[PDB]
Amino acid sequence: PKKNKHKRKKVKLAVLKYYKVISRLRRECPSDECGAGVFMASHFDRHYCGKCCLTYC
Amino acid sequence: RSGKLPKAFKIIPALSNWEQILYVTEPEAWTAAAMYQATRIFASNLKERMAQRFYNLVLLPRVRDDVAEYKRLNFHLYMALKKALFKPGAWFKGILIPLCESGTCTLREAIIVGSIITKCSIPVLHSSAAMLKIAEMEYSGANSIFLRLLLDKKYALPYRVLDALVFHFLGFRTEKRELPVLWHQCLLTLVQRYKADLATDQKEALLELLRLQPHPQLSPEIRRELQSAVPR
Amino acid sequence: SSVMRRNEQLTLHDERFEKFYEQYSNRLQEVLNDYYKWDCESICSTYSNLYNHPQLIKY
Amino acid sequence: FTYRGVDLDQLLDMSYEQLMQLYSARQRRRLNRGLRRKQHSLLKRLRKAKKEAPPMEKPEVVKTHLRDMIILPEMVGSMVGVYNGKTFNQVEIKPEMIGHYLGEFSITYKPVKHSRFIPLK
RNA sequence: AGUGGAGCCUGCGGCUUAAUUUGCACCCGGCCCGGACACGGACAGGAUUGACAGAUUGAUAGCUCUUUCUCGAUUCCGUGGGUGGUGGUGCAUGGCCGUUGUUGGCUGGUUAAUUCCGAUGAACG
Ligand SMILES: [Zn+2]
Repeated sequence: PKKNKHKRKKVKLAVLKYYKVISRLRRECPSDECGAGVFMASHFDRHYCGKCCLTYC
Repeated sequence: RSGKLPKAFKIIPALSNWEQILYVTEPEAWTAAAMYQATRIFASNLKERMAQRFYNLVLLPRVRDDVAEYKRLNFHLYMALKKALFKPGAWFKGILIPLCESGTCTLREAIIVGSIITKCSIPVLHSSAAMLKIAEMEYSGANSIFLRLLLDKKYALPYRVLDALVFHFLGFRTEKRELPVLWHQCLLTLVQRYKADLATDQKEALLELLRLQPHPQLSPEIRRELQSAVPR
Repeated sequence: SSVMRRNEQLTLHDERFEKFYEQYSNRLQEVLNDYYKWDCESICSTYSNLYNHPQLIKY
Repeated sequence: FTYRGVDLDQLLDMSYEQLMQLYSARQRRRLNRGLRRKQHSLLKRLRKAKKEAPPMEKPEVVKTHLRDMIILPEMVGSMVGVYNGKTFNQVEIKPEMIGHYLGEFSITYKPVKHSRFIPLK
């Protein structure tokens, strides 16, 4: 039952999925500190901002 | 003791009037794990300057009077100080240097935060700033420990920093007061790491320093390392 | 500062120190509402000593 | 089955406050002194276990350390596992179990299961 | 007068036990952390930090198990019979206590009450 430390999933080129060719494939955080680059996590039911932690469903 | 923190406590990094919020939270009455979590949230998602203000106001007097009380550092306090080290610039300008001109730093706090220095890799530019701002200030029994350990970091030393350090050693010409074996240990680490970056005038300068300030045990090592140094 | 200086051999970087010495809400109400039988010695009696004997050469 | 001349259906329909007189003095004093947060917590967990069960067979097993629950008629039919210090014992709450503590049904100790010289010369 | 007999309680042994701690110390489960030095690996194509929600769990929890958002050099992987340091421990060692007379000198609430809390010096031998 030894506690193994968590290891981050090193995904190849995490940046290369929010754009085309131009536009934003993910929407933008509408907050004050967040926007114009703070991209929106889109899980299968829900939406996440990684800085200010807004909960959008 | 344990369990999830309230979500009203994790919004203080984004909260404006932080001073009254922390004051009504009574900073002197915290426990160790709560302070560790506070340093975590104020060193992870926070900026530089108000995190530095946090380091000045709360963390430094608490660690100071705690090691005054118990002559050791608590486990959660050590983790909190490491998490404060996770942001380099705020920690240097908020914890290390304020304790440096505090003047009342003891040997135990110095060796504890020097061990904390040695346990993590720091940026070279912040280390050079630390060496400049510690060489510009007066000598005690505590700042030399950071001199010795941050020379033991063995980074690419800027040469203005070297001029400042040798200018401090110029500051020690004719004083009679017996500086300890740790002084010669700092000189030993300096001549062990940066003997290849010294010009000739530095060589005879430390030679006449050796003549004026002798040591029955480590000074032959200083003569050996000065005489066996490859010029830059 | 000082007066005895480099004089030779390739200063790499330019040693920025000017930032060190001279340095010295709907979500609020939202989270406010969110607030409220054998051993090693006995088994030796099991082993026999009468099966695989080498053939004996007599005198 | 009946308990003090009362059947289980209206026992579930009886109140919390006048069920108290049907029990013994220890249980009545405990019900006087209130139940704590873990008590209603495991009550909600066993209710959730009963709710998500298919209606033909018994629900899933809910396990706990908490040995000082009094078995109430709400819990009749539940699948409860109680820690006896080392392991969990899984037991079905019968209607006959209606007064006792849960900790009576997982014993924390094991039963104790425990040549003369004759002269030859 | 007893004890040694009987029932019950207790102490050492011994036996059972995960433990039946010992001349809360014990047991069963869950957290948290845990060197530098050297050399070889990964690292801006990205090292690594933080995290809502759901779950495992006896319970919750980015301290873990899912799904991605963000912090970016504040780095993290392996091998050493090489040291070791928030270690424990004695000696020499500098400062500092205590140790081997005499005469003076009220905003506030609160109670039976100059009640309670609360702000608020000198010489002589
Ligand atoms: Zn945002």
